[PDB]
Amino acid sequence: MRKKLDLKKFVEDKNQEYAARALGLSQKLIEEVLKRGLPVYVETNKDGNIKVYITQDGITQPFPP
Repeated sequence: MRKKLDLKKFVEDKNQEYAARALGLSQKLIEEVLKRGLPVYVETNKDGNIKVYITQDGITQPFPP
């Protein structure tokens, strides 16, 4: 939702654990987005639940695994 950010900077807060803790995806996947620097978005709700509107295959899917 227009909320895009350098996932690297987000991970840099602690590591991939925090980024994977706040977001909804595996670590390896986080690598895919982090190392490859793909267009990743995160739309938080309130209590902490957030979606990951990432850009791959030509679609913005909110990593809901």
